[PDB]
Amino acid sequence: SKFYGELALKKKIPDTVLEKVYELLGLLGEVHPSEMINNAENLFRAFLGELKTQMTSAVREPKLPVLAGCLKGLSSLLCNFTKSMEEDPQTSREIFNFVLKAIRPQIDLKRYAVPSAGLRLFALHASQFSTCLLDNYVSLFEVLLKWCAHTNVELKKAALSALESFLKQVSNMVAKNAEMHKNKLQYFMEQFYGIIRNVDSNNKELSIAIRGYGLFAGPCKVINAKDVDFMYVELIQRCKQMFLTQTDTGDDRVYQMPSFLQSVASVLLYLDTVPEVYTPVLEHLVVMQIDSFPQYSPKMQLVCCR
Amino acid sequence: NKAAVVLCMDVGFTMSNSIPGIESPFEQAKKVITMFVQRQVFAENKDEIALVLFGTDGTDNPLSGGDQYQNITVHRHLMLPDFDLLEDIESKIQPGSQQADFLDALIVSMDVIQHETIGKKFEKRHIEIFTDLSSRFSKSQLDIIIHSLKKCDISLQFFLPFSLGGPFRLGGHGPSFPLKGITEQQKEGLEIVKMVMISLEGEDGLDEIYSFSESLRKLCVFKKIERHSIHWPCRLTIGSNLSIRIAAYKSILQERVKKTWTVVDAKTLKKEDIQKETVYCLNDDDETEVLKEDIIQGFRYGSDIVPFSKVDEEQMKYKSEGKCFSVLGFCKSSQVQRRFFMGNQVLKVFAARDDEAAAVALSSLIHALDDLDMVAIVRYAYDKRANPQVGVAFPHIKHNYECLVYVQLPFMEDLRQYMFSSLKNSKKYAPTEAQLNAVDALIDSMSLAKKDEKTDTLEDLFPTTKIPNPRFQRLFQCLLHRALHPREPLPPIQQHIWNMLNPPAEVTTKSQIPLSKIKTLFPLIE
Amino acid sequence: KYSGRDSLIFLVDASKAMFESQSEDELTPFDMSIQCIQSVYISKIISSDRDLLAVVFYGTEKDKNSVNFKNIYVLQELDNPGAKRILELDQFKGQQGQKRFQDMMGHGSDYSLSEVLWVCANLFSDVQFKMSHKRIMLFTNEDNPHGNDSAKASRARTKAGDLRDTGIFLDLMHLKKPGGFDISLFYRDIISSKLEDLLRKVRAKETRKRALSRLKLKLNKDIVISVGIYNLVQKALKPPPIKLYRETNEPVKTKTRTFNTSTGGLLLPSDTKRSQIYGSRQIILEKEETEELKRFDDPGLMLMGFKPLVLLKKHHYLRPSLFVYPEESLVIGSSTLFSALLIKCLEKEVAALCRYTPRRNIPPYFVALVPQEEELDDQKIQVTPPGFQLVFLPFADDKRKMPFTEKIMATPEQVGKMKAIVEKLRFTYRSDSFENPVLQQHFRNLEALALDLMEPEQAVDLTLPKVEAMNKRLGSLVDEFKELVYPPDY
DNA sequence: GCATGCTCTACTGCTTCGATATCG
DNA sequence: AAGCAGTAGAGCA
DNA sequence: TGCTCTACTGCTTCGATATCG
DNA sequence: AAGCAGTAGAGCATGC
Repeated sequence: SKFYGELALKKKIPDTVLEKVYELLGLLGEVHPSEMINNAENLFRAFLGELKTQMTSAVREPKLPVLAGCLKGLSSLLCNFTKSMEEDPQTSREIFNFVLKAIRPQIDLKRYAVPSAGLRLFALHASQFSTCLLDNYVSLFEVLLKWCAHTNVELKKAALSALESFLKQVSNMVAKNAEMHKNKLQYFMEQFYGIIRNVDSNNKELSIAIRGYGLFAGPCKVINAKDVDFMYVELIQRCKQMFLTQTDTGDDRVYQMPSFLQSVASVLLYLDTVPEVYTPVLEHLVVMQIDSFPQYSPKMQLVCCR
Repeated sequence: NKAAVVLCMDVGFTMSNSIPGIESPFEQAKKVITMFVQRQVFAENKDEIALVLFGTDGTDNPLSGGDQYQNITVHRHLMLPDFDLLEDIESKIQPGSQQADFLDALIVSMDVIQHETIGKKFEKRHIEIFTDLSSRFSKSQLDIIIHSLKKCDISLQFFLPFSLGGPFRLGGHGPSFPLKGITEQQKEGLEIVKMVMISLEGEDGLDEIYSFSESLRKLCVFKKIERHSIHWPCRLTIGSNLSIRIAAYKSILQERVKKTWTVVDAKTLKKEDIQKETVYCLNDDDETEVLKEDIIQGFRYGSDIVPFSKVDEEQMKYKSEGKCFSVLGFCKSSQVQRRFFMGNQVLKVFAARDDEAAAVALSSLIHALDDLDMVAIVRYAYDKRANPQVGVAFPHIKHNYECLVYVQLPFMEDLRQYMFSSLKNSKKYAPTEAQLNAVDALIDSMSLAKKDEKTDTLEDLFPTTKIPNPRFQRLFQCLLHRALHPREPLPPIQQHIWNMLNPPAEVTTKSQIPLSKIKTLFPLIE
Repeated sequence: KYSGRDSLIFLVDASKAMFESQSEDELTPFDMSIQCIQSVYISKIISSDRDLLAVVFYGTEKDKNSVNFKNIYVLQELDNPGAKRILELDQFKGQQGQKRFQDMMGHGSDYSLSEVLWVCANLFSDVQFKMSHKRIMLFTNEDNPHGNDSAKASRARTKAGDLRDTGIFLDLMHLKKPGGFDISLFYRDIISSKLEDLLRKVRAKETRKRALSRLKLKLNKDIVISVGIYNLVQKALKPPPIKLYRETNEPVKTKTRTFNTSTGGLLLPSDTKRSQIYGSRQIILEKEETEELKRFDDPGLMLMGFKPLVLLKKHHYLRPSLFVYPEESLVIGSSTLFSALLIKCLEKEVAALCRYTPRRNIPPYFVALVPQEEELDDQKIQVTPPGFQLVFLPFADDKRKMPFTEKIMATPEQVGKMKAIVEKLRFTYRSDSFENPVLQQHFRNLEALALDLMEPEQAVDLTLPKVEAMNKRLGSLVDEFKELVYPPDY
């Protein structure tokens, strides 16, 4: 109540302290929710009204640190205090529109605070939007894929996870009510076939073909159950051709092998009748990864062993 | 006290005349009528507006004699202005065009005024006609209506289209007619309204007629409405005993808007849900919150705080010993110049009233101050509260009034002098003569004041004094917008606002080429 | 510099006959010097309350200095003017103060030489700030203080030269040992009487300098120039009334909140809206809505025509008048365009007309720019700086309407009498000195609490008429001007 | 090969304080 | 917040 | 109904309070 | 506005 009353006063606090007050009010919401069954209700309004008046105002052009503070307060509070499109379908759409306005591709700036915070909040908390995550997807993937080429040493790595959880939480729903979606399924499938065959000039559409292939190998098995069997054969050929024919001496692409192994493993858990000629190449693969442990980074060294 | 304005609006067929593609007169008259009624409903004046709507298909009157008082329809009588009249002016997209005459609306307005007035009197009676002068006339009653308006005191003001005898916007303080608009119906209506207006009041019958160009952008509608002032009695002294009983009144001053923004709470639409508090909380530590009865009003001195709050300062303050309009001294040398005036008002000190020997003495005083540049230093106080002040009493020798005007003056704490560098004998920043002639071409192409009309008295383009105030206009139209359509977002600004505040066109076109000259010759700007 | 401060050291010569009455029962120069020092402090403690003011007596019997010399006693150190410093210092007034200074430090010794100027230099060197003025006020009466030893004279003029080198200047305010200025001696070697500036003339002033706005004037759309909009007549007034706790004698540090929504609780900026009532119907809006309905243009000046200096009547004014000057944060040459525009606007007596929006969101306002050419003289009577000047202009409901329909003519038997009267009352105006009664007596009344001498001090006000000296100066024509043509006659 | 360590200056904000609009 | 001079409501005759 | 104490009342002056460059 | 202070972040030299 002390730090909550200290923003219910008249003018003070030159915003690099109001940043920290908004951060403490959310981190306190994360740890130990025994007392705020009641008071954490109004803290939602205290975040949203301020983020509204900082977002939409034709005069008094917006403030930069207080956006970062209010967003990181919400991305600490939204654990254990969800309001999703199942039980309260208003504030969910409100926060969704607010983060969508917060992640638009500004170009003539440096100021990577609102991109980073909005991307991280969507990344960790992607699962709360269960009807408004499935209808803007070409624009969504285009702006996210724009920011996966953002050329920032801490924001490319912070945006890739957002892309990941976006794909993960759209997959579970397109598999859910099958055969009467029947167009979104076809759209992602016909954008995924051959996009691993892309003779690419980067490393990223490569990896996202890998990841979406290994993830959407699931929902083809309720409908087709033969493209899933063409899958992993196409996949293990298109991954064995990447390194076990050429230049294991000279290459620097050791950084996509966890994506490799997770993709092959997640289709291999759904497969049947593994063709018995490729498993002597799967077993050169995973021992190459067991060898390729000390040229890794911490943080990556844990999902690798996963 | 109470004011009364009656608005005649033509709805006749040629008033339902078409548009060439620049602007339309029926829309213009709608804008002017809604400007007047928004001022009246948003200033809370105790008055009445009435409508006389002539040119509709229908006929509504107690008496409608054949063809006269035909196409006479009433919608709202003399009433205080409200949003019903704005509904009547916004739900009038239909003309329903037919006209019998336009000389019947005046007599039926005078008749309904006189047969409706009982118990609720007025101190002015003003009727404004809005017609484009093409419908038929009838001079059946001329001298009896002239004597009825002369014995009932019904003053009237007349409004005409933009045709008096490049791209004309609304009016940009330039030529009113594009090329031509005079016909014989225009001629006959213009001369009959001219002769009734001279035979009512005289020379202003040729000058109290206004176009829709210069009625939006000027306050000529706002004449014979406002109440004068509060009569100020005081007494001027010279020396021992020159005790002139005197009247003072105010003059030009800063205008402020009277309404205030009441803070309410949302989702309830009542006021009483706010009870603000403040605590005089000496914490300086973990928090201690005290009651009132503890507070000494401490001042700052040198490097510390010194006590002793108020009844002692209320005793040992300055005793002000009464108001005064006294005279300190004089000066034949007019050495109070313009850049020292320094007040926020100006005070017309007029004369005496009521056995005006004192006033003829004051007119003798200013008729002695007239002949040479002799100034008068006068000390003023409103009351016991106001600090006393020095000021200058300028004389004012004019046509129907001989007055004195009081301005303030600085005390010697309110100056400061500070050395700035000289620009004549400056060896670095001296210009060139082609640069000087570029400036002179810019001036003589952007000049606004030149003498003409064969007697070489000065005529000025763009006189920046006659503009109505745009701030309360913009604010009041935005409020009527929001309380009319109760969810729409706010507009951008109107275009007749910038058609009011524009400089004229030919001066811009004349300056187009020397502005290119100054851009092309003067050196780079960052 | 803007945040620069000035400095003053009072060096008192209380040695041989200055502590004596000069065998004169008329005035004593020690009490005169301490009165002048008290006047300086007691003016600059509200005039210019941030400079540095020190008090140092020399020739004393004891010593107090950080190089540890003899006969030299510093008393206070370089700091603000303080009530403690003056309540400490006024214990040396009169003969009671003469005896108290005798017992407290003593008087009379073979005084110093160069070493006291060494003490002044080591007093100025310690201060870590930006000293802008370095002056020494010397209160002495002898004028050959080492007229028996020339080595001390040569060393004193050498050390004074090395104090002049680093930028220290002294102005010895001469006491009156011969009364009149008859000591036309040879003290030209050290220097770079009249005491009235130190005595009276500055009981209520201040010192400050800012710029108030830095805006840009655009002529067409592309020709921009940068002007600083200075303010030169500002209406000073009394300082804000600090709040204070009764017992612990400290500020109160108030705080403010809003609640009781027919539930109690506590509120935020967002829960509440702005509103208005107009007769019967109520409007509601947001704070951004009521702040955005007055939004026209961008900050700066917009050129909207030209006019010569003949239409504007000085019946017409609204506010004080500012002063625009060609600053230096657009280009090296905006000064030159302003100089050319200055020359042409002055010689063809034309004045600019502009629209002016002061800061980020204010409605626009019409101003008129009138030029001004500087005036200086032989002795640098810099009375005007060269530059342009704003005059404001009214719009619509500024000008009200009088009753105004009154016009009566008088008789011309009074004009010569009134010409003689106004030639009797004629004084050449002023340059300064018409000071403020309310602020002035507030200054004196605040002196009489932390200095608490007796009562409210002197409170003359130079804005009253003197009817007693007006009656005899005018003469007995008041009755004939009262009843030459017109009797009131009840 | 990019994984690290190291260095100088323009963008952001801080703080005092003088003015200004505005409320009571 | 704190007076202030016309404008009347009703005691007094 | 004729006179006056008095009970307002719009109407102005000032004094203190956030707002902002 | 007047001044100070920090520092983020892109640009100099050598490393499993």
